[PDB]
Amino acid sequence: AEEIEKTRRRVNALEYMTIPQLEETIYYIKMKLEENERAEVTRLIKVKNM
Amino acid sequence: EYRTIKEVVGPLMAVEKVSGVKYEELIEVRMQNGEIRRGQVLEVQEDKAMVQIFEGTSGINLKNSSVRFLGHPLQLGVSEDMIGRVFDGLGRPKDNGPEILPEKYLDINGEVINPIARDYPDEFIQTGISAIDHLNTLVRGQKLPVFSGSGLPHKELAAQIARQATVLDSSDDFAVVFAAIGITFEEAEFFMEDFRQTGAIDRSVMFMNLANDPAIERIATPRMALTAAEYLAYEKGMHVLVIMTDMTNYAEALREISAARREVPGRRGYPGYLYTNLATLFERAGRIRGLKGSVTQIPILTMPEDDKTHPIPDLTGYITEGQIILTRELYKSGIQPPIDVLPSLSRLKDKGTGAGKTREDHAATMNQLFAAYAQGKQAKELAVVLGESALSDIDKIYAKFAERFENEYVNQGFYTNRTITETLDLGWELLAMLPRTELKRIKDDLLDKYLP
Amino acid sequence: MIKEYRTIKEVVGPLMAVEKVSGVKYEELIEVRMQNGEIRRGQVLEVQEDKAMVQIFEGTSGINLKNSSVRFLGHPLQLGVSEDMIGRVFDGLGRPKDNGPEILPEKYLDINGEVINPIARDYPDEFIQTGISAIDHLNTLVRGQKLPVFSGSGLPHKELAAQIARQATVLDSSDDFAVVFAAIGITFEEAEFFMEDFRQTGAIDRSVMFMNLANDPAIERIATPRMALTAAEYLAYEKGMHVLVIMTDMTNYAEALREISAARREVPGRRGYPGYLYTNLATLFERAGRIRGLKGSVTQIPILTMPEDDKTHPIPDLTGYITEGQIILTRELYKSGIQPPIDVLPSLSRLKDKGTGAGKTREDHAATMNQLFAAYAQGKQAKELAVVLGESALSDIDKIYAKFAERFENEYVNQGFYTNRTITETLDLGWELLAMLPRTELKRIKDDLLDKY
Amino acid sequence: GSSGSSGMQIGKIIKVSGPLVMAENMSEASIQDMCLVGDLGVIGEIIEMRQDVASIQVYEETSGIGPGEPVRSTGEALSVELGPGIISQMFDGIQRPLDTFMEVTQSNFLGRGVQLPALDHEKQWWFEATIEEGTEVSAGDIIGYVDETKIIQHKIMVPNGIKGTVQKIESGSFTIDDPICVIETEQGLKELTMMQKWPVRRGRPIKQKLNPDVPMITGQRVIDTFFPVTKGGAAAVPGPFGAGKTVVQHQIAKWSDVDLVVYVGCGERGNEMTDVVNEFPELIDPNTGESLMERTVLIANTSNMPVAAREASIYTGITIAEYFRDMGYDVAIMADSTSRWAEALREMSGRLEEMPGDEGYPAYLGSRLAEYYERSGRVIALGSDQREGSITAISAVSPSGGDISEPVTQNTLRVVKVFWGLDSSLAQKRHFPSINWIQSYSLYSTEVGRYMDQILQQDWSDMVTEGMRILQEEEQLNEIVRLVGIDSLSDNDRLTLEVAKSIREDYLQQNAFDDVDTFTSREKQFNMLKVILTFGKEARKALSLGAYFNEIMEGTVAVRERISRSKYIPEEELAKISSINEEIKETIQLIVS
Ligand SMILES: Nc1ncnc2c1ncn2[C@@H]1O[C@H](COP(=O)(O)OP(=O)(O)O)[C@@H](O)[C@H]1O
Ligand code: ALF
Ligand SMILES: [Mg+2]
Repeated sequence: AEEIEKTRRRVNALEYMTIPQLEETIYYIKMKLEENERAEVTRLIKVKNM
Repeated sequence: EYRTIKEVVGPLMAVEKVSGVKYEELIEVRMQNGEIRRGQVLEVQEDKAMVQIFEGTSGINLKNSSVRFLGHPLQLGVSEDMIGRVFDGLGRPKDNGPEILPEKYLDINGEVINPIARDYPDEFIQTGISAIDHLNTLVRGQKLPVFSGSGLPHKELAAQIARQATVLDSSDDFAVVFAAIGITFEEAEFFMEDFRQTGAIDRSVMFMNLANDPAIERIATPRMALTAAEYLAYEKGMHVLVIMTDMTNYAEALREISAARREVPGRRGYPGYLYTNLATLFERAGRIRGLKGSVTQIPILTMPEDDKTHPIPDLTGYITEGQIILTRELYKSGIQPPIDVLPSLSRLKDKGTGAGKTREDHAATMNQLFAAYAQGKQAKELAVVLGESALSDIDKIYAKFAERFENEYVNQGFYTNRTITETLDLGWELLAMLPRTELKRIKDDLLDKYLP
Repeated sequence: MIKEYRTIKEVVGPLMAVEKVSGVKYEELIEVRMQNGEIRRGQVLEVQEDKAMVQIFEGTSGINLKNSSVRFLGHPLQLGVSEDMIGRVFDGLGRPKDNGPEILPEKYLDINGEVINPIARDYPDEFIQTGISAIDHLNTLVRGQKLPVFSGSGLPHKELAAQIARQATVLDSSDDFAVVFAAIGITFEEAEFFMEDFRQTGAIDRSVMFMNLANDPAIERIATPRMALTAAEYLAYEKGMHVLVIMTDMTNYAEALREISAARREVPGRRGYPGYLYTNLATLFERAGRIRGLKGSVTQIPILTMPEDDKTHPIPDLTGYITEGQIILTRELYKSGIQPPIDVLPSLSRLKDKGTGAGKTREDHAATMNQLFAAYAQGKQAKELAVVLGESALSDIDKIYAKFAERFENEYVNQGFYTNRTITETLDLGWELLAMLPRTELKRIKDDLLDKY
Repeated sequence: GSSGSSGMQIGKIIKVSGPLVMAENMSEASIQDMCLVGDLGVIGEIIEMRQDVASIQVYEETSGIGPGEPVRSTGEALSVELGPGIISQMFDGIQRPLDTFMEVTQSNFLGRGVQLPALDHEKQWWFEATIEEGTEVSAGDIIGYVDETKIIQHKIMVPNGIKGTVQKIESGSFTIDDPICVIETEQGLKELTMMQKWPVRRGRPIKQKLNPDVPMITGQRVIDTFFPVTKGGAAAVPGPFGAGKTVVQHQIAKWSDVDLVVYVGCGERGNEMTDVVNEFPELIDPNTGESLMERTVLIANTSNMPVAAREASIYTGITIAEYFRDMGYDVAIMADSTSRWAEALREMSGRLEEMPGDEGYPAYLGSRLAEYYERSGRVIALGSDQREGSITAISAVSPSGGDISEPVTQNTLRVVKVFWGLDSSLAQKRHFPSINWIQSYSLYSTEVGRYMDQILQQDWSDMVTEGMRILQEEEQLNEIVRLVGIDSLSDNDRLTLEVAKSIREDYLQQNAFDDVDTFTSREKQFNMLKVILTFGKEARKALSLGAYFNEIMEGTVAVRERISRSKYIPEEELAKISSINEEIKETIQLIVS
């Protein structure tokens, strides 16, 4: 029962903390990179007009 | 007819040496082969005027071409004969019926409702769906959207509402303006076949815009429907319902034209003025003081990545009062329609509930059903994480109630029109499972009167 | 003669273009006489042919073009320096705001300053007792040092700055610190609180201050910090004083330069900020240190609020590449009532090795210091494991450490904004936090220092 | 001149694009000057000037305007009319009267090019002077008052720029146009009226600002207890869609101890504005009998309305909020919502072809917001009277996806000291107001704690801190319950989660539409928090004596209900709450034995 409980909380943390923290992390990472390159090419069009 | 074409760059076009060209003026270009393409003045400066042709600028000879300025923005010919007809994105006849004789010509942009002349939503409009009519009541003049996803049966629910919507204790004063925005041909004939067989075409005004139609015709399609909707509601006094889908395809067509004109992209590539542009469409709904009829809008949009923080569903939630969520867990279970009432909300349902707008028990039953589901789902979750032995005897009852709630109350069928009476009666029958001591949100009065 | 033209070309936002001019120098202070009598100062940003583009500090609000004039002064923006500046309140441009007599300037120095010769420089190894164990022991502050305090929106960054200037002194000496403060676009409530603390301390008269609040025009915030560092080095190397510099908010300063950077249609860099931000912040931070042969010294304690609490933001990032270390305030430590909420793991001081040791503070400071961080890092690493995998799952050796980091935050770091603990009381406290772990786990303290303490 | 006659400078349009219009022959105009544009005569504002050409920021829709149409300037900046007849009326972004709008245009919709004064220039107000002839006056001194409402006295002041002695003054019935007093200034004699103009982009002058240390009674328990806003403070309410940003403002616009509320409908829903002019005329104060509409001026510029008018609506409201602040009144300004003003600046920035900063918003967004919130605060108003006026800023922020890392939320947090961070998960669980007690903060809680402790003559700050200590321990406990289990919690810790549960659904939750909970007096909050705290105080006394966890819970079932209904105890029966404290001890004593 003690080893069952160690594994149980091991499993629980992964589903409720580690994996969700990553899933939300990946969302924010990919979000930033796209708008950054989206806004980066935007000024390059403005600089091309100079 | 001016023939001074100066430049033709992509979808844009410049016309020099003009006099009196106004902003947002609809133009008419006559090419070297006699073919006619319509455009729109995006900007006018000095004797120059930059326009964008709807169909594009492919195969245009700037030398021998001529442009005619109509002197008016994009308009719509409105009349009483639009009921039962089908128009395209630009309001042109598609059913090949008789020629329409317009009574007046209105700007597709229209005019803003004066906030002092605006009337608050009143009474209620039957949606024939238990999850709407009771838990998330639709009110005359309310902006209540339906959030869906690619694969979810939001087309069936849209057709279900468009043939089951009506006004109680009122006769022959209700119409449905169905506007399709950038859909496939097979999805278009879905509604075409359903509207005619169910007879709902006889009381509906339909505007169809396909996916292969010009992207400017996609962003001008909902404006055509609302202009005809405001004509039937404010000048003819009809309770007009406006169903629109898809709004995502409108957002894509709006970002396509924005990239075509090289505007500064906002969040997720979409135009920064997306909230403003969406608001010019959703704020058309509402009631007017001393004016019979009402304009009610039911937006239907698919959430990309099933994400609610996306600019399309998020910014829509900032305009519309509430939303109707369609989840995947309920759709896989066979619930028709798969409406999750936990994330859904109707902010004007108070002006729809109560006696004479609904059954006196409406407000009391609604709130007790909600709390019983929320606790029931919560108990159903406890049975998977911690097993069935960690829940008390009262917990298994709420978990059993949530099963019947999703399978009998919500799951009614896309072709099953309930009434407000049958909906409330079905809800009262479900409350008898829970003890009278657990119905802590309904007063002893309505309990002794309706509980079986 | 009086160089003044009346042929304005265009006015766009804070910028302005004058044509048909001659003899206009770069970085030249100007004045704008409008059609109503108002005067607004400005500086020249570009001079080509017979044209001159200038930036108006107070902004161009209600300016008629045909009936206005531009008075070129022929010199860069200067500050009237004098010893009568002590205990005075000047605005963000330099005009006195305390309703007192006008200063009789002993000199007029360019606000841009001058570069100190590195051979003429003197390496700052002096020790400053700040009364804070997280600074005096972990990230030691020295006289003439470039040590900023990184904070965020709402964090008690204003409480920590008053605590340091209240308790700062040097060992085996009685010298006082000539504090120089500069408000950059902050709210009135922050500035008033700072004023009331300075009054309470009794050092208000010693301090010289420049004030730019939030309701003030943002364009002039570009010159306000250059006002202070010109007056700071004036009192240090020329008057023979030990000058301390504390500025906030530096975040609003960078925002001011981006406004002009955006108005000038320049080539942007990271997040729209100008590409020369590392250089522009360097013109301000490198105005610090000691000069051989002069009894003066310039110590800088900048303060900035990290946008979105992100250290990788261009403002706190480039600051770290210029300044010698940093002091970071986290919202997590302030969340727990830790006063001051100093996170000493990401913080660092780079001038301290020469400022500690026998004769300066304590013989064993370096060995304790090194031993502290390593054990705190692992104790914090173990606590972050206890809250996830459980208390019992943690190793017993690590579990002793889990309590090591708990007491090292509530007792060691948490001391209050009015506690002046001595350096002897700070280092003795540190050993008491190391006596928990067995002697075998203290591997970065030698046997000689382990035995004597 | 031209053709044998001359007149004022007439422009001609050279460029029309969206809200931005450029016209030539305007050299006599200035920056920030209003001007009628086109044959229609729509309102605009000059923002940029190149030679004779001016760049106009038009506040109306420009569809159907082209080059060649003339442009006429007014010579004055973007100003508002300040005098009798301003209260109990709602205005657009440019402060036009919407009720008068419909009457003139005779249409339920909004036309264009409609010229209408702000106030009613032909209404007869009986003026009542209060100063003697020959008294030297300056800007701020009072020369008379006009009872605008039943309890609001519109004290006529000396306009800014006039300084002299009163030559002749007399009371009587007059309009806002005819002179009521004559001042003998150094530049000659001047005729003053009850109406004065003031530009909205420049804040009204004061003597000096004061520290806001007077906590405001909002009636909301999650606010006045843990996250209090001071009279004159600045509070931002950033939250996702439908999280409760407006509802919080409607409660504050109706249960605040302020003399005047200024509600700015900046880019919000049109139904959200009609709901105001209908419910507020019915919210009668049971003491004075005056409706809430009598105590409030609201400005409305909805989302579908002109985009540039969103900025005008913000500066219009805070200027009116400053006009009544100078009378020594405590004014509250409501901005719903500031995120739509920021879109108008980003929209305008994209039209001006300016370099975008963070997420497209212009680089000067930090200053424009800082320029606004600093115009608030508890001030010493102008004049010899040295009177204390205040402006309390309650602005709502609407971030995309509820992400507060967006620009306008961060710039707001820098210049304000109160952050009411709304949470979407709380709004879903019917937890209202949806204020996140973990993320929200108030920098005034320490000063409010000192003030609050004194009036109560009780350690109230130590009760709020202890109640906060239980809620922060609940967050740390919930992470272990989801990891290990609630059954794995000790008797003392499981008690903490139950006491924290009482803090949540009995004290923090407040229904907006229920009469018993919608308002909670300051004395009622103390009795409620004391009873909840006395529960855990004697419960830990029992656990340390040998009692079990479930033994205390099952033996206190009857008492635990009385606390959950304590929110519905009327103010005239507050003895019921405090009696539960003594009642708990009696129930606990028998359980121990
Ligand atoms: N304090 C409250 N009490 C009761 N209900 C609330 C409260 N705050 C919000 N709500 C519910 O949330 C809905 C949306 O609130 P609102 O303030 O309009 O959201 P937003 O954040 O979009 O302004 C309302 O219709 C109301 O039913
Ligand atoms: F309803 Al909202 F912000 F989403 F006002
Ligand atoms: Mg709202």
